Amino acid sequence: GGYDTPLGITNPPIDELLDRVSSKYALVIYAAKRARQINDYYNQLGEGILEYVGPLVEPGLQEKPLSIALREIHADLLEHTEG
Amino acid sequence: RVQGPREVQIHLVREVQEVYRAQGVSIHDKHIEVIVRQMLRRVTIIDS
Amino acid sequence: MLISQRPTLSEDVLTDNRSQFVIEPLEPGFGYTLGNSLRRTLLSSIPGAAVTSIRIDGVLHEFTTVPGVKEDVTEIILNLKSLVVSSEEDEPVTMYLRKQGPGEVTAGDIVPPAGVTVHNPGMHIATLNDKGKLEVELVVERGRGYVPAVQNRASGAEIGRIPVDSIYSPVLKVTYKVDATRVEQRTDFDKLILDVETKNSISPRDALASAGKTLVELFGLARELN
Amino acid sequence: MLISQRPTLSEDVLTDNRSQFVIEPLEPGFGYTLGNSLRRTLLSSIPGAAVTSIRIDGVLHEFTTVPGVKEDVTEIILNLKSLVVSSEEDEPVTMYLRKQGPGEVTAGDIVPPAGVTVHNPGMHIATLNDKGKLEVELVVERGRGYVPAVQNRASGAEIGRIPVDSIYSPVLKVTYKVDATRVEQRTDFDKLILDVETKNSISPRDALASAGKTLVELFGLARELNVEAEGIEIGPS
Amino acid sequence: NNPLSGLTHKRRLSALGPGGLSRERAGLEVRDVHPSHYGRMCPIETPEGPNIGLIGSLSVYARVNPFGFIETPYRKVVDGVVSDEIVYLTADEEDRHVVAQANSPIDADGRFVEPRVLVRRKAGEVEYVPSSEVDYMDVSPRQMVSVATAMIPFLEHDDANRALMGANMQRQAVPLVRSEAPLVGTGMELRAAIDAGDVVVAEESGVIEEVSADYITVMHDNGTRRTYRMRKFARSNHGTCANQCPIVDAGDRVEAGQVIADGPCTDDGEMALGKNLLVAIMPWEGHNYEDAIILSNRLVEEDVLTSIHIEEHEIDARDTKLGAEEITRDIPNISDEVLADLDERGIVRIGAEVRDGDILVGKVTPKGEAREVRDTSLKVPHGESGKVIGIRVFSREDEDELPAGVNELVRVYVAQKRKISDGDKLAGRHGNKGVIGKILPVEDMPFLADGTPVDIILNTHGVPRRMNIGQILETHLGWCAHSGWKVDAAKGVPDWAARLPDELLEAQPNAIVSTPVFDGAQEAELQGLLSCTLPNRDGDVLVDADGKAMLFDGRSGEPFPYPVTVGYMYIMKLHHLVDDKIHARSTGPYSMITQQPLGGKAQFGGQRFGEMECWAMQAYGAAYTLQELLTIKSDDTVGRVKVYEAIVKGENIPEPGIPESFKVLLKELQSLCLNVEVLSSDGAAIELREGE
Amino acid sequence: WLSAASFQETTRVLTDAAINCRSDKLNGLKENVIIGKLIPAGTGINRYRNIAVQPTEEARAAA
Amino acid sequence: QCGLPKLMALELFKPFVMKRLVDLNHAQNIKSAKRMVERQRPQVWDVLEEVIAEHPVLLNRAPTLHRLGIQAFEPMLVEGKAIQLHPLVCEAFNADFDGDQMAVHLPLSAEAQAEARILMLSSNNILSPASGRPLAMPRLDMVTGLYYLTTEVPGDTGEYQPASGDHPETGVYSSPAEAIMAADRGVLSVRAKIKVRLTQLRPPVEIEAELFGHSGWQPGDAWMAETTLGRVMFNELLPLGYPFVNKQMHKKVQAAIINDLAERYPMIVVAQTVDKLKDAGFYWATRSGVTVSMADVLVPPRKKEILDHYEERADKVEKQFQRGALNHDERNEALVEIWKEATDEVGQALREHYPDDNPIITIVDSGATGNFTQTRTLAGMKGLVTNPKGEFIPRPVKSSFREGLTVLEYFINTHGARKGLADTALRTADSGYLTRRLVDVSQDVIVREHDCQTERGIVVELAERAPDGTLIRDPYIETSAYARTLGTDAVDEAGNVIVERGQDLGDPEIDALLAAGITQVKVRSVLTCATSTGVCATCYGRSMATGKLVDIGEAVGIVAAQSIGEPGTQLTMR
Amino acid sequence: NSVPGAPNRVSFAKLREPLEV
RNA sequence: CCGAAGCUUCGGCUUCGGCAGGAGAGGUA
Ligand SMILES: [Mg+2]
Ligand SMILES: [Zn+2]
Repeated sequence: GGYDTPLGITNPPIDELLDRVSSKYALVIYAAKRARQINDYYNQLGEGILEYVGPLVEPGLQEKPLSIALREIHADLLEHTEG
Repeated sequence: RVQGPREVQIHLVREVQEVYRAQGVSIHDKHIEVIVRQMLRRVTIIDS
Repeated sequence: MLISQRPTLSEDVLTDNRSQFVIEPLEPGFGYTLGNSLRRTLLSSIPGAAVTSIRIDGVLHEFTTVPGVKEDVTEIILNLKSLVVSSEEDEPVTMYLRKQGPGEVTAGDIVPPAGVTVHNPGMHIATLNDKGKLEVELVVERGRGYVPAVQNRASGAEIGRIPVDSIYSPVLKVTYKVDATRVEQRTDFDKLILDVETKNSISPRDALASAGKTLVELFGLARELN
Repeated sequence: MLISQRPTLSEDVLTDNRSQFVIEPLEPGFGYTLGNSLRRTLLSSIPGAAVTSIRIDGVLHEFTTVPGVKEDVTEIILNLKSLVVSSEEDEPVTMYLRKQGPGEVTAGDIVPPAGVTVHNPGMHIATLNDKGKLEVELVVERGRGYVPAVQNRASGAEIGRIPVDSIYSPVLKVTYKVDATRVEQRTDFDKLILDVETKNSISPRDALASAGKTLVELFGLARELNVEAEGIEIGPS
Repeated sequence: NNPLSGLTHKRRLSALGPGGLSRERAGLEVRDVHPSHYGRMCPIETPEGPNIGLIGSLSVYARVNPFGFIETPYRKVVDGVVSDEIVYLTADEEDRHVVAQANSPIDADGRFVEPRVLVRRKAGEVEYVPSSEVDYMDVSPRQMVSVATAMIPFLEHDDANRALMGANMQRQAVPLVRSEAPLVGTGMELRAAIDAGDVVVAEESGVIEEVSADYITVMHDNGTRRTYRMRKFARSNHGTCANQCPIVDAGDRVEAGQVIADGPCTDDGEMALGKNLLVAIMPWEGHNYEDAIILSNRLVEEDVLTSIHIEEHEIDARDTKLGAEEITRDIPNISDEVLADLDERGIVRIGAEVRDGDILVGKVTPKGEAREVRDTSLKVPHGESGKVIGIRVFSREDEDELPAGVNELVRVYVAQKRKISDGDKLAGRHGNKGVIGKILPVEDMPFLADGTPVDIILNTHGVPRRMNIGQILETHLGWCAHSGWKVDAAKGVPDWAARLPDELLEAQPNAIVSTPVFDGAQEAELQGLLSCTLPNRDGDVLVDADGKAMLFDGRSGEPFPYPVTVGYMYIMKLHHLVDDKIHARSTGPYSMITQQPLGGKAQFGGQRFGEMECWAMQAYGAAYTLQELLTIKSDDTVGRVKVYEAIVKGENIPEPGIPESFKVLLKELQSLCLNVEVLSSDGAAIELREGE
Repeated sequence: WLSAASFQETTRVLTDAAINCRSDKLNGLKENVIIGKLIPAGTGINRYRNIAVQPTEEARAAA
Repeated sequence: QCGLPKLMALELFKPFVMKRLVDLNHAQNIKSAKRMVERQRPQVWDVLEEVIAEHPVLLNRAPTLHRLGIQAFEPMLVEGKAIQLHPLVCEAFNADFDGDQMAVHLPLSAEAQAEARILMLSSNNILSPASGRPLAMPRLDMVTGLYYLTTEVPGDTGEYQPASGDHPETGVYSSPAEAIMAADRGVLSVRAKIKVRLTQLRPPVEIEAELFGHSGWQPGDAWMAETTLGRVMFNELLPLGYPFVNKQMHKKVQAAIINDLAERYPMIVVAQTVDKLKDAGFYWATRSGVTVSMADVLVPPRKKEILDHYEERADKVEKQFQRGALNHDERNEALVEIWKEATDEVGQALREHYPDDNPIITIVDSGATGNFTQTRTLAGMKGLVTNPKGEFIPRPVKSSFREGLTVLEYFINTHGARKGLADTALRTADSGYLTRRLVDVSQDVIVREHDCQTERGIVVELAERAPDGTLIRDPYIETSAYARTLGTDAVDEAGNVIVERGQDLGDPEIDALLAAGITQVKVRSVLTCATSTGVCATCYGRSMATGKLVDIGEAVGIVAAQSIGEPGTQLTMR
Repeated sequence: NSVPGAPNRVSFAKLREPLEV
């Protein structure tokens, strides 16, 4: 599109996030399950050995795992199946 | 009883919309059909 | 055709509190923004002095009455807010008002320290009948702007000190008027006429010069490139 | 008195002739004192040169269409008023443009009068197609700001000296917005975000560098009535 | 709240109660303005909620029969001439006579000028009869209004709904530390303050002998001396301040009935509930959008709208089956740094600044006979502060009445001073009402040609569509009264000033005028006075003949392109302040039967998530937000703690359990002899009691 | 009976249900709200609640 | 965005702050961090700026009459004790600023945060779910600012003068920047007609076809515009590829522009565009000179003559009755019929006296607020009033509110002013019981599948033909035929097909059908669905809130009851 | 009026009153 | 669940101390 850069909570633009999914009800579960995997990785890396995968994209200074999950979704680095 | 099930739904969806259109409120007909659909879902037994 | 006549300032005195300043010939348009730059710097950032706490002897809070005075303490406080004080030292100075017996307490009864001068020797502070005395200890300080009351038990003070609101601005009213010269032969210019009215602590030509230092030092983080 | 927090200027080069200067943190209220006067000093104090009159040949009266060229006189004026010129002289000079033949007369044809220069010699002025000749005599003088046509009255010497408008300013569009920042527990601070767009004869950074030298000597007529005045010191750089 | 509310409470006619009606049974015919209310009940002053029409106010001239029927006076007219004989008539006797109208032209002798007059016939039928049938006449134009409605200038230019709100909102104003009377008034304010009873008047004639801040001594002519005391900083029923001040000198001569001391909302004997402020009617950058208000900073730096509020706290010392509670400073559980503001008796000392969670009195409870002492101390509640201004201790041994079973009582009074801020409610006398949107520096404000900033900015989009144009007339007359005027009579009195009195042809700066409720200043008079006003220090007239002035922009410096309306208006401060409405909570106390969070602001309670708010959640499709909102934030006892631990440790939030209210419902159903069970996929009822 | 008892006339519906020995399957919006479960609409339905997400093979190999 | 007080965000975000405080080595244990937070030590005002970053909250106002009564924002720390709300959400919240209060709620888990950020964000909910019309639209002050800016005033400063002999065009500009520089000097007015060379603005359709033909590569192609400066500065707010408008911005025109943008562009440029329309509206509202004074409420010029004539016509009827001819109702009826024509002659004299540059006229003529009935009441005459029973009083109110009513006129004016307020208060308790009854019956209707492949349907009128042979579009067609799925193909004169089975009915399909001689159409409706439980997505049609087909799992049942219940307090006629 | 000591508030009224409240 | 006090191996252990329901009236949106 011809929009200016989004700021804050409106990044990434949702009109492109909705092109990777079937509806807006599956995006919620997609993002909310990747965020939980990232948080488990963060809280299990400092203790022992785990099986999950860390952030596939470079994080910021203090970024919420939900933002990293949405950025991973927007970059076409994940895949999902529907029940 | 005189006309049939299909004409009661037109009479209802029209008599309800006249009241709202008199004062200038715009509501789609698909919103009243959902509620009218639930008013005609049962059958009365004459003889069993 | 480009002009060369550099702007020139010139003052005229109408009283000892009011003055006017003419600044011709500016460029067509640059006549209202210079006036507003100086009015917005003259009514905010001029340093001065103001009272910041009182201490009567016998009173503890500000919601009470002294015996023999016809006002409560909140009216002596709301009448000690129109005192024009001056100072030269950067440290609190303690004044002293001690009057007794029938009469009327004014501002000429405050024996000042050495560096403080009261500029209103004829204001009202209270009325006394033959049964009361007023012993106050005012603390004067210097600053800039309007600072609200500095709380008591958040500054390490006792139980008799009454904080007070302090307004430190020595300026009263400022306005401007532009007289435009819109002739043909495209030879246009402007002319600003500022009017500055100060209370009584600062002459109308020392306030324009404190705003001229502030503005000659804030428009200098721009010519740092060239 | 000290300011507490010293402001700092920073740039953000967008294109080659456009930038975005930011000045923060500014004490509450000083974002509107520095905005309008920087915009006006930028758009009406920097000197420059521009075309002030033309004298196209073949137009004793009715200024409608000139023989040979494919444009009306108004399009010739609009194309001969967006010329980025500059001159190192004092009094009015004179330029000439004489192209004869099927082609497209352009700004790379006005022979420069040894001293004045044209910095955009790629603009299209007209398209001489029907085998004719164009002869234009322009007068480029210097000034400041936007001066509307100086309608003359020579009554004889002005046989057809069409008067044009003169955009002498080297800056073309300035806009400003005041935002807000936080310094500690106190919000309601300020942040100025200018946006200067210039021509091809000055760079956007010499503007906010020569517009802080005509304001540090205009507000310097006040700090000389009493040199010791107890202002607000900003501190060392 | 203020003297007007107290006076109005005592003049109320209520249609409910033990023997009347109900708020639910009452229909639509008992809430109507009957034609027989003319002169007996006020049609405007009434509540706005579910009690609309069920509560009313008595009129100014009304009086009650020895039977219980309200009467009203009339002037008897005979042979077309109005006499001066007053007869009181009940509603059942005035429907057999033709009663004229108060606003009727009457000559010097007393004959009607107009050939025909507007009268009131039998069944409240209004007609235009030729003036020869009239039998009675009204006594005054304000016969049909109450005491609060008769205080609105230019009432006849306002719609009924806006005048209703203005009368209702005049009783919610708070007293300020300094009072000042209106520039434009009505004349009812003098006898509405003496009759209310919050002033001090002299019962006899004499000279003043001694005056102080708390007593006045008057020597009578016969020899007797009488002294009057004052209430300094007393707390009213609603937490406001009731302060009385003397307004006499030490040698003045005083006549019987003269006001000697002021009161809460009184200025020199007349009621004053607000302040005079300079107004501009214009939109401003959207900060006064949709009924918001923009203020200046001079209203905070100069204490224009500031009020004092007082609070009261108590505690009780009683006996116990294990001993006797005692008030003392010695507490073996807490440190000595927080016990420094207490005296040798366990109470705070006067003049100490308390804060939230601070200590007021120190009391301990024995547990039986040492180390049997427990701690139960009265502390300042959440979000309170202020100095301590008084302590009242009651004891049993000093012969004081006390409830049986208690030994000592103590009360502590705490006072604070509140300035104006964002969120506070302002109002006028005409229905204007809004909260403060912004407070601006005085250099950021539009200013007149001589450099005078404006004090308040109001929007122009709300006036035309609500039909309260009395406020614009009020601003015009207020500007004329503030500046002062003078009518030229060199070539005789002008045509527009023919009916003006001779004392209104010239006025001084800061003059006070009066426009009665239904007979006041016309519009020809205002339009003619707007072009006669005096100049200022320099010979300039800032406001032209239309009442409009040219203002400068304080942020950019350029003049505004069109003239703007300027004037003075009367602004009151309403008792709906934002400091008493802010609240927040993360966790706190819970209930007992159903273990949900408590309710209310005093108990640190939560906010209801009602039924209508669940439908929005279900229509959005949000199945997880609702589940979290209903289980782990309200009732799940075991999940609340795990959620808190997970949040603190940074882990993932756990899975919700089952709410407790469901189990309470099941035990309720089982107690009515109902065999309700929760089955599984293959029968085998689940226990649903935990324990494992 | 759970959805009808919470609308109106609690006593009548409870008495009739008690006499008839009715059974509730807890398959509606109101009942699932009452007992504390996920409503069968929006994100609470089976298709969306059982989504499995894992990184793609190429991204997993790269990192 | 919203604005949240510091002392409220500190209490709402306590555990996140305690965790962050312990993590950054500012404390030792959880109890130490708890005490430090509760004591408001100066170390907690910096962690509570990255703790609340990108953490949404929910704002709610009661009563919640529809979906948009709850929305999710992103908090910002402000100074004060009040919450700051955007001007464009007041229509959805139904919130003025004279004392309202709202509540805040905080999502905790990942699923709740994702739902708030995706499903409930305010910038995602712009279109109304009951009719598909935009809700976040300019209103009140913004409408006046944008109507003042885009208005053409003939004979203004620096307009185009087509002169000859003495001087040329004198008023042609070579760029908008030059026009702005001229307007900063006073030579040119914003609302004066000029000719300006535009380069980065897309020409209208006809100009583009005439000049460029194949396509207009607008990044660098120049044309000529005959417009004003305000229209150029207005069109510089719309997206880049939007063609030039050149019209005066009445409220209807703004609504049309917004609807077109919403239906043809992504949902982020619309949210970015409304925010910059609001800025210009607010900026130009304060420089438009709208103000109220008692010398702007002009009275009718010749009013006493009109009234005297229509009073003689009544005294004849009165004389007649005095002798005898009519009973009583005939009298009252003829008096009503004289005093119902006098108010219309006064109205039509008032609508001819008032000039068109009056502040009172341009507030009702721009669509901001108000009617002309109020303007006639304020400056003309009030007219006939009603008694408590509900019948007109044969005597009128001849005085406007600008002259002031008398005692009797003011008293008889309150009979109808009290009834409205009592009926208003009473009819707010009979529409929330209707809503509660409607929600419960239709609470089990949910979209369950995508298509039932049924063949039934209903018949839709879709315009009728006049005797001459010209079709008349049905007045109610936006709410009966738009946004539906066809059931059978639309054929005409035994010819080809224009649209196919299973296609949404937008305006292009409607006009294509109408321009081929088709009136009756067969659509697919929810009344004739074959699904056992719930409904299917194809039969329901298109969702009004988003503009595409419905989603499997939506709750079409609650939206239908919250679309029929809110519109109800605004319903009372007799 | 009719009260011993009161501020002088001039009035615009044109009608007289035969009764006191 | 919170506070006070001890042991504390740093996971925690021990002693003591501690609660929140109805009716009526007025008001704001
Ligand atoms: Mg409201
Ligand atoms: Zn179907």
